[PDB]
Amino acid sequence: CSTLSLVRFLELGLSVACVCTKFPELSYVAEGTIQFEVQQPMIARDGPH
Amino acid sequence: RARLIRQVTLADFCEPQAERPGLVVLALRHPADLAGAAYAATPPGKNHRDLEEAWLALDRASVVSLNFLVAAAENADDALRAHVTTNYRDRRTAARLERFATVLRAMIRSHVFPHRALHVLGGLLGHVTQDRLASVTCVARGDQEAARTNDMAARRSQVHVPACALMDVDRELRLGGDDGLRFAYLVFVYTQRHRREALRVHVAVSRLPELGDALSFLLAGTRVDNAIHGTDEADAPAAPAAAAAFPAYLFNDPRSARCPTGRLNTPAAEALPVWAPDMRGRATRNSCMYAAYVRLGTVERVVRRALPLAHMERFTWDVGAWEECFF
Amino acid sequence: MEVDIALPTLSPGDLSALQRCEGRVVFLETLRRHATLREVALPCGGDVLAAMAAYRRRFAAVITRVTPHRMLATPLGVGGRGQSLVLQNTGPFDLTNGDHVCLVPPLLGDECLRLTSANLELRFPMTLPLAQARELTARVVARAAETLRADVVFSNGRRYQLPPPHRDNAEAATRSLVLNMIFLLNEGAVILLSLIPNLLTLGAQDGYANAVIQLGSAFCVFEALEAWIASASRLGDTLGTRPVARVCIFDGPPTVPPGEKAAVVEV
Amino acid sequence: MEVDIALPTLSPGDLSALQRCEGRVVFLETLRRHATLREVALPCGGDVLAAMAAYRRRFAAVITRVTPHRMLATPLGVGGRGQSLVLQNTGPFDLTNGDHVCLVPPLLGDECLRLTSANLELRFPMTLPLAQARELTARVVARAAETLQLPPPHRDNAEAATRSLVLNMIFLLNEGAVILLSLIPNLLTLGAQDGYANAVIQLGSATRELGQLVRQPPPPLPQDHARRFCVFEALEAWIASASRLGDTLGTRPVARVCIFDGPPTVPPGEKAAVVEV
Amino acid sequence: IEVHSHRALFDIFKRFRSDDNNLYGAEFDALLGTY
Amino acid sequence: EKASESYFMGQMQVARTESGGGLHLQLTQPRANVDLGVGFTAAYAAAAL
Amino acid sequence: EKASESYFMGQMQVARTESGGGLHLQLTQPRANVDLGVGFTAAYAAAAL
Amino acid sequence: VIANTNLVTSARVRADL
Repeated sequence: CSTLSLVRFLELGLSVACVCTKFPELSYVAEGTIQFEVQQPMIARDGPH
Repeated sequence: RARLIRQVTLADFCEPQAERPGLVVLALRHPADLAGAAYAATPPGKNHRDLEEAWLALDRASVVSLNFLVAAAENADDALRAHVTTNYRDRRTAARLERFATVLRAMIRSHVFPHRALHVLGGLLGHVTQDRLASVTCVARGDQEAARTNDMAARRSQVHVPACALMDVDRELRLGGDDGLRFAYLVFVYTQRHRREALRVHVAVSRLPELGDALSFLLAGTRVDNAIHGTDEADAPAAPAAAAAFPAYLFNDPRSARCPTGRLNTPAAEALPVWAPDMRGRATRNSCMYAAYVRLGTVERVVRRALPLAHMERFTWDVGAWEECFF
Repeated sequence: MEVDIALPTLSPGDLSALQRCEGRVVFLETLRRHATLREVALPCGGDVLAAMAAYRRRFAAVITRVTPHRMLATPLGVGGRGQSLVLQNTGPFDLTNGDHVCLVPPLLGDECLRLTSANLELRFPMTLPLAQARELTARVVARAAETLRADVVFSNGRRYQLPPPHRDNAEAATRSLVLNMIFLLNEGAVILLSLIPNLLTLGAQDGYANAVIQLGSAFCVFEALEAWIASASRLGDTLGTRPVARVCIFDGPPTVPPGEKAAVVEV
Repeated sequence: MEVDIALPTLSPGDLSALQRCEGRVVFLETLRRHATLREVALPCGGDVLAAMAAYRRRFAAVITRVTPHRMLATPLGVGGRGQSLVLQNTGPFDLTNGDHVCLVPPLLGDECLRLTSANLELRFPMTLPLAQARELTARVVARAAETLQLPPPHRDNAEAATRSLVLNMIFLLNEGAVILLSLIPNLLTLGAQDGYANAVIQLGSATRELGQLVRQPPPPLPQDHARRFCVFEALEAWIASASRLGDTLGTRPVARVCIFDGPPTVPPGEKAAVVEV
Repeated sequence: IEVHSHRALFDIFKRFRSDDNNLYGAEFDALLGTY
Repeated sequence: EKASESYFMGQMQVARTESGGGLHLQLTQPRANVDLGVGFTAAYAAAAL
Repeated sequence: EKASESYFMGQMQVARTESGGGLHLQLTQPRANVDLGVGFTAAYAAAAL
Repeated sequence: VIANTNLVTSARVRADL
């Protein structure tokens, strides 16, 4: 016979790239947008803006 | 579920113990009316009683397995001939196959085409046999494996078609398409050259709902060499008279000879031009008949695997009406 | 889906006579749950063309068992997974197991159920296999073609003689069909010959064939063309030749002679 | 068997309009269960004949449920003759009960759906009764044959339409066609005795003109005519051909309507429950 | 039906908590630094 | 990157459909993602040939 | 009239079925009635236009 | 965690590094 050596995702190395969080109701609330912005830094230049 | 047909008959052409279940069977017309309709159907010049003789040379028996019919045609791979010959139990079988070949070749010669002599039933699944008398049972609608065979090794079945005859179309025509659900068509190929003619069988699958132009191009050589050698043995007259040219210049002539109705027997109306449409020996439609097809159902997949065969995949039986292919 | 029909109280014996046609087909007008003997009825003798144009605008239905109070029926085009139903044969010749059944008006001497009790009349169409149905009409019109200026069908060994004209009310019931079917064909012929005039001068053995083959591969005439296309499509559509049944007789003799019932599955 | 059509991210102002499409048919090339929307796509108007021919190679599919994620559609006809469903009436004419319907490409290229969220348009065809689809197909094929709401032709695939027409016509001539033709005067003489006889023959029928401008002799006796008869073969051939004319030039009747109680007609832009035949 | 948006995910470690100075009166003596 | 992509796992779904040759059990699961950091967070390297 | 017609209520039947959109119930109920009054117990009246 | 509008105001795996 032949076994099936299963693999776990978290135990891989790639897992460090993305963060995985279990959101259960996504399939329902995905009907619209979520639309969060992030940021941008800005240097304080001299002279009046 | 699916619904079935049972038809008691003779173990002449389909021999349900020799083959295992899962192969299409055909219903054969009573030959008396074929022999009769010949008397009025064979074209001029040809023989008008040769089908009578060809039938009398083969002496109810009603069904015929496609596995048997494909052997008695031009196209066939000799492995299947050997199988049918040495694997059928029955006496005198090869001789009968030869006679059946002669029958079909007579049928096309007499312009009573076999597609008007073989309605198609579903795939057989069961049978009980006496000595040379059987009662086959085939599906008629629904999918094949809704049935229940009394084998007890494989309750359900599939559909088996001799891979020698299965001609795919899409991958043939290179439509660039992607295999999804495809139709299934059983097609006949006629060829007409007096005393030198034959019949070719195929089983065609494709996504094309309307064959038409597809076969018209697929069988181009057959239509070509059939339209020209088909009118043979018909006495055509000499060069057509110039009076045969149907006059068109005279429709919107304001000044022209005219004749109201109600004075057309033999009055002083002889001044009308004569036109004799004279058609005697030209190619009629039955002269240019080259193929005929009929829809069988829908198919997922075809795999080839063993004598070579071709197992269907989720065949849904939906039989349609016959179709001519002449233009 | 099933429809019941309000049978008025007719009479003894003639109701028992209707109790013999428990497999005929009758055209409803609307899928519903309540009907009456008056609407499902046609005059006993009329032109085959109006009956044909009526059979395309209505809904078919088969007569099931009939209790003297009301009679049940089920349409054909719609069904649940294509169930089984028996269908009494009425044709002139038999149909064998594994055929396609059509419904054409009675081109031959008709049959008209004369309800002298209730002062109605019933007229049922005929059942034919497609092969012979496409040819019986042609035999009928061919017989009239010559009289405008032999007849044998063969079926399952035996042979029929196409009863002579006006053996019934008259042959007037099948005139308009003759006239249209000849006129439209003559039209197609003449228009085609006008479009390519020299078609009939080519060499009958070689030139004509080369034309018909190189064509298979790589008062305004055009108004007449449009009119002819329209009329030919309209007439070809209303000619039956579209099976609505397929006989599937299981556990029974492979042939059903004219008169007795048979188990058929709807397409 | 319900096919699945996925979507990309579209504008919230366009799903509100595409959701209003719940009865128009789409034309897929294959019938795998899962499928995309990019595959089923059509340019704007042009060459009504090309699309009419494309409506025979590809098979239809009615949509019933839309979601901003995917689209559930019904394979219209491949194996079913009783799938009672509903499709909206996007046709110009009004369809009563017991009418076989037919899909015809839209005219003038005026009515399409320019979807800017992904830069692709879907040209859902219109549904007409058979009786008027036949006249439309006839008019268009006549106009196409002429060139060796009024749209222009293409003249690249007019060759194909005129070809199919003249083939279906040339194989209508037969040794018995001449016998049936040698009776045209005998028919025209009947066109004056009876009123319906004049009725069945149209006004500009291009035969009642012929009927007086030539003469023809009795037809010469063909070969073997003591045994075979030809007029019956001719008539049978004509029945077999004309029974299949309206298809090879237009579209076959895809289904038919049926109601129980309400108003007979369903004016356009409305849902109608149909059986499938 | 003219879809809309929804409240967006905010990081678990979002600790604005500056209203503690800006509620009514700010106590700069030690409340800062934590900010 | 150390955490380049967010990622949400929905809830699995089953979908039965009766047939002739048995039963089809198409099983699906919806998922979502979005990047966060300003600028890019990944790159190519056409290393070998 | 007071009691021109009777009426009868039967048990309701729930018939579920599965589709790609999930579940689609279909409720139904059988019901019948019978004429009570001897002779006729109702009459039209075309009142206005 | 899904909150309403209410407001306030390890293992040892094998890998290559």
